[PDB]
Amino acid sequence: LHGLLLDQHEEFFIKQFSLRVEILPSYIPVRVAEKILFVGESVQMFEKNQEDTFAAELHRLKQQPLFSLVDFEQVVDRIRSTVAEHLWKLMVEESDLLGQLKIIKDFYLLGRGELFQAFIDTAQHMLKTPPTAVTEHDVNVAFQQSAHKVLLDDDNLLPLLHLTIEYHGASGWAALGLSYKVQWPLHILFTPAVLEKYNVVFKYLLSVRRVQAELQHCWALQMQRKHQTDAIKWRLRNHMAFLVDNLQYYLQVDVLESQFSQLLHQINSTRDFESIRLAHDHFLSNLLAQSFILLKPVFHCLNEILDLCHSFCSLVSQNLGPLDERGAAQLSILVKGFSRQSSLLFKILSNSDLAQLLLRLDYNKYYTQ
Amino acid sequence: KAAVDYFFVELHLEAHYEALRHFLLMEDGEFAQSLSDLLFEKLPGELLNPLVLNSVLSKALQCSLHGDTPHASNLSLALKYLPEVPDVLSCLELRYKVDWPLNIVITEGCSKYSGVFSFLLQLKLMMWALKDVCFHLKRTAMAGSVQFRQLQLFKHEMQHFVKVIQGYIANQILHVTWCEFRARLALEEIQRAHAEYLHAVFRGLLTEKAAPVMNVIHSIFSLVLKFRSQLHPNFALMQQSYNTFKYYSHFLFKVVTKLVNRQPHLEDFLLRINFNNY
Amino acid sequence: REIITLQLGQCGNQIGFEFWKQLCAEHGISPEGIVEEFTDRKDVFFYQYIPRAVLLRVIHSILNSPYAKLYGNNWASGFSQGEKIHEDIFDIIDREADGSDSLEGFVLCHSIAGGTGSGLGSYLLERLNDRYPKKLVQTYSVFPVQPYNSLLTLKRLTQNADCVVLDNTALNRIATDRLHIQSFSQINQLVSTIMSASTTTLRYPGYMNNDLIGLIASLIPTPRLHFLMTGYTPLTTVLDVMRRLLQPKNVMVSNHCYIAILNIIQGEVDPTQVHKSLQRIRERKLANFIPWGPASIQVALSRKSPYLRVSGLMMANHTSISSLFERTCRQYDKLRKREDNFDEMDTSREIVQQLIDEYHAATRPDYIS
Amino acid sequence: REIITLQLGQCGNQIGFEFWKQLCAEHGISPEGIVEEFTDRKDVFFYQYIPRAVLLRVIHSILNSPYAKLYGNNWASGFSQGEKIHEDIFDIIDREADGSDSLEGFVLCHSIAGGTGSGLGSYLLERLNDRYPKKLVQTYSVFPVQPYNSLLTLKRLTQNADCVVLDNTALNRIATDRLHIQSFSQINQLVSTIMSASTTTLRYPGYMNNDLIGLIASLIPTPRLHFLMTGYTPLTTVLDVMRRLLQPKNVMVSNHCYIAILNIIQGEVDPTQVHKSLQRIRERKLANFIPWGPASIQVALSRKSPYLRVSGLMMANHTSISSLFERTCRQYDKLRKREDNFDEMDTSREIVQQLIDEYHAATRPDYIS
Repeated sequence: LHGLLLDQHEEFFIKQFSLRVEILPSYIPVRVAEKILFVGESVQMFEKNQEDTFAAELHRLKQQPLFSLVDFEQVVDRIRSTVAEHLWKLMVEESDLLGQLKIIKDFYLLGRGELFQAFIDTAQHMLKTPPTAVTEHDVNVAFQQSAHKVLLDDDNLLPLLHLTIEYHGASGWAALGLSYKVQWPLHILFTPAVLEKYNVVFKYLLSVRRVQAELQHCWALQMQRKHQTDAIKWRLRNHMAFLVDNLQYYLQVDVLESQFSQLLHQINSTRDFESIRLAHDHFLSNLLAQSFILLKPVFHCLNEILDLCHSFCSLVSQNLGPLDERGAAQLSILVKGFSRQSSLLFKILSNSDLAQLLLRLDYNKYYTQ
Repeated sequence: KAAVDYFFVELHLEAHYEALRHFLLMEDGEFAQSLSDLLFEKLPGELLNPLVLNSVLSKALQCSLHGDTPHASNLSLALKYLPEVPDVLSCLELRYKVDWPLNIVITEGCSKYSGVFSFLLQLKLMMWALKDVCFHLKRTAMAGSVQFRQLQLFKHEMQHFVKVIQGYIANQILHVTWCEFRARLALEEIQRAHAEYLHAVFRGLLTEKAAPVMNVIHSIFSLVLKFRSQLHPNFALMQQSYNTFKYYSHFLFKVVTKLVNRQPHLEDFLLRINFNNY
Repeated sequence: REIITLQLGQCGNQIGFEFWKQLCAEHGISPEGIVEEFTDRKDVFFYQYIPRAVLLRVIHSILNSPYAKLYGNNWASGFSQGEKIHEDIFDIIDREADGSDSLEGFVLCHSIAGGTGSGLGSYLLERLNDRYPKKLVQTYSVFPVQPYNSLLTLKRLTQNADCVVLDNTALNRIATDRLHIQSFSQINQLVSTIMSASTTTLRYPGYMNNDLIGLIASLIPTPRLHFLMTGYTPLTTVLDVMRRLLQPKNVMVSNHCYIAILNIIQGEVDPTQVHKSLQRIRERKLANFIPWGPASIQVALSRKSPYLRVSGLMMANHTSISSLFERTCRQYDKLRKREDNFDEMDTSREIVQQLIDEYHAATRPDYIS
Repeated sequence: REIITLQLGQCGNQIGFEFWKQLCAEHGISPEGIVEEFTDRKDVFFYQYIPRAVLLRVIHSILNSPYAKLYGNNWASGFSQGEKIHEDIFDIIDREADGSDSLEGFVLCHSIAGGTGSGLGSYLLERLNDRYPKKLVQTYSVFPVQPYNSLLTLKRLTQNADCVVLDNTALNRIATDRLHIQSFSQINQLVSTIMSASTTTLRYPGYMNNDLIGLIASLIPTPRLHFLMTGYTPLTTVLDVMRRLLQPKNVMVSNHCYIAILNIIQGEVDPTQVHKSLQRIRERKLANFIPWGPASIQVALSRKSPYLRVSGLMMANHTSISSLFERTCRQYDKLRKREDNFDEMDTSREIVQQLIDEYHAATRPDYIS
């Protein structure tokens, strides 16, 4: 109830605080020990009638001539549920979490994708080169030129977004990232741990966005190039590389807008705050699990498909004539690997892939593969 | 709460701030345009005794059309150096004065106004001397030839650079830095809030951090003064001067750009100096 | 990335105004082109508010409406006029292009049957490909001496317009059965609904589909197969709306199989059960597909205008659309044997023969080569 | 520094009257020239209140107005009458000149549409350069045998007046559109508004531009290119004002680029965003400037009359003003072939054709030399 621990010899089992197990009593279960560690830190960080009455309860236990654990919890859990109810009141109503989560979904998870296709359109040449000590500022301006380019005018939450360049510990895109200076109230909900797994999603989701925006520009040229019996192999490969990518870019609006719609529903349901720290935590773990980022085999096979399109799209853009000067000689290289990589993936999916493989197999084309 | 309230509703702390700005920071026109205009009419032993400079102020306040209040007094127009003898420097201070219950808040060091003042006055020396050559050439008008029209285009090309650097100052040190500290106030805080309002010296390019940006300004201001000396017997002597002006200005645009990577205040400068050019 | 819209002919200028009064109503835009108080990205169609329109007798009818501040009959006759006002209109078009930041496409509304459309619409498509070569030109053309104007125009739309047909016969039919009208002023109400929902995903910030390329590239695989069809069901779950799309009783049309499907949902349906709906559709096998190439069925979500319940629009690429061409070209041959060079109308019949051939050959297991 | 006005012809005496009404309304000055009870320096225009007016038929009705206590058709005939009263009228000017402390300029309100004042305007400017060579003169001329009287006064205005054009044609377009008049006293309501706000920085003290030479010296680059146009948007933040000013729908005028702009804001708007609006105008590239010298746009703030909402004035020097002259002089050549020496009309046509050459030469990247 006072957030401080009166101790100068490391006696009590608590020593940003932590918990102690090598000194914790025997008959006390760890479950209530965790409950104690939370009910206090929620006061020390936080800096009426809900204060004195509990003091009478604790004092009452001191009169009991026999330590009854079955009662020790009925006083702890009420204290726990009261501060949790009091904390949820602030973490949602006073300090609006919905507005803040709405910011994270837009920028971290590419929710506002329309801002990034312009930022990619501008800050492109300055990242294919290896990174140096100056590129960190060369992009923060381009990102700032972007938000104004989409008529988004808001001096709030604009300087809070600072792109980072992991330099000196190599293509520039591989080190790109976005950090977020969190405010004071949500400092407990968004630790450097949870705010890091978010970044990994932004790294991957941007890549698929980069290759897709790149790939379709080539289509904007093939159709444009309407005025060779072998040049037609391009679109017969482009569309193959398109459907696998575009629909892979689906299941994303239906894993984000579906997992998110649960995370927001678990919030407005439980008056308790302890659920939010777990509902949000499970929401994050699902994205790493559903989006196949943790599944190594698929993530190490589709990755080959990613950089594969970079080569093909460049091949069509690096010229304006038919594929004769060893381009066709380079063209048939990838199809022997791509189509091999294509059906290689097919055996992998044959829990969560059911939502994905269904879309690619709508016409049973891979069934003929 | 009763201590702070005692200051506003009884001793007019809100008035003193919005009054010293009228006089020191030269916000009130028809006063700087009348003080600087008088002093610049003269230019040694003259213009230094308390009979002219201690009296030019009492002649200036009459042409202010704003003031002549108990606040308007206590404008000691003193000096801090004895000049011996084309440059852009004329050292002269202008110190406000207060009494006991207000002296404890407005620090005797917050001396820094005198730091930002001598710059702002130096700026007026351009818009008057440059106005002179614009007015000195008017009486020359029959005399229409390539040597004439090509000459006047230099003034329009040099004036615009001063009329844009001034428009910057009239935006940072008088309006946006005044938006803060006016909607910020509404006893210890008054000391720090004031120490944060003036600390006007950061957006004013007077800080030693961005000092190289200020050093280049003198090269610009100096060449305009030389342009005033040659009020077409020596046209080519002036043609070389303008070409030096176009080089230094073209060098400023690069030194400010290189200093963007390392200050959001300077960001608005490049948008001012550069607009549809490089 | 903005889209400049052009409107030609009486039918084109009429549908556009009804498309404009519909669009500005979905937003908080007063008829005086001023925002009313009362997130919705409005930059794609409006310039900072003015719509990026170029309208080309009926103009008087538009300026008499309270929306005033919003801004012969032979094929040979229409074309001759075009070359005479060649320079006059392009300065109107060019100045709008330079005014836009990054112009992307060209929406055109015109009717092949309409004389002015059959004369002036055809001329622009050749000039538009000449001046600006890297800009897509998509048209909302609408099928109805009458066969002549139609086939001569189709000769241009198959090589110039890289991308939707609206048949008045089916529209007049739908008017009787489910609307019970019997005029032009009533059927246009439903026309505006199609064009509006066609560009829903662009006017609201989403995850993908943030450009006109984001919709068309998945539909058109080859420069020849570039004809689409629309379907508007509501005249409630996600599985409910799809079963009404595939019924030919609502598609405005009069072996055969599709190429790719794009589904647009404007409701607030739970996005979790959409993957359940697709599974039952593949089980029922309600639509036939192509076996040669990989294709999939797509679906997208958006938000209805709040200032104005589930709607639905589908984009279909069917080979049955070739029959409508045959009917027209059949009547063309009928008038050819009954009645300066008379040669241009001869080559036009030959080039459209390739188009109908490409679709009839597309429904074979050996469409390639 | 005091300013004095002169009003000639029927037009100048009319708009100057309403100019005196609106200005007298800004300050707490009763119609009877007496201050009522109810900061603003009222000494530049008023002299202890007495306005420094000089009025040269309608004058009878002017004294019949409640503001009484506030004080042929050819060009050569208008020039002759000015010579017959050379000394008689001039005494009023002199006695008002040195009786004033320090004269700064001479505001001239007159019309050039064939009136006796139009010639009367030509004469005064010749003598104003004769007697006082150190006194600026500004004139708010207004544009419509009418070609004759118009082109002649242009010969004097280009070498005497060191500095605002207003064409009735572009004014009436504003009248029918946003006031719906379908009169003379109706359009001048807006005209007086332009002049009133034109001297907002003079009657109210500010930091920059505290004198009539403070406004003109920046815009006019050479004594020849000395023509200005105006803009007045309120008929809401800073980005709303400047964007509505640059539109050709608001300009009071019937390649091409700007030389200098001046925007006067009269509201209490938040000055923190004035730099942001400057960024968005640059990036969208909504206006085009000269290529040779660095040309910018300047803005200054002031305060409205507290007795009487965000207003704004736009002052510009656009080389498109050359087109207006071409409309005039073209009519002259047509009237030159259709109808004591007729030699003055020659040099007049000669000198303006030098000016029309001077504008067209300013738009080239090599205007120097």
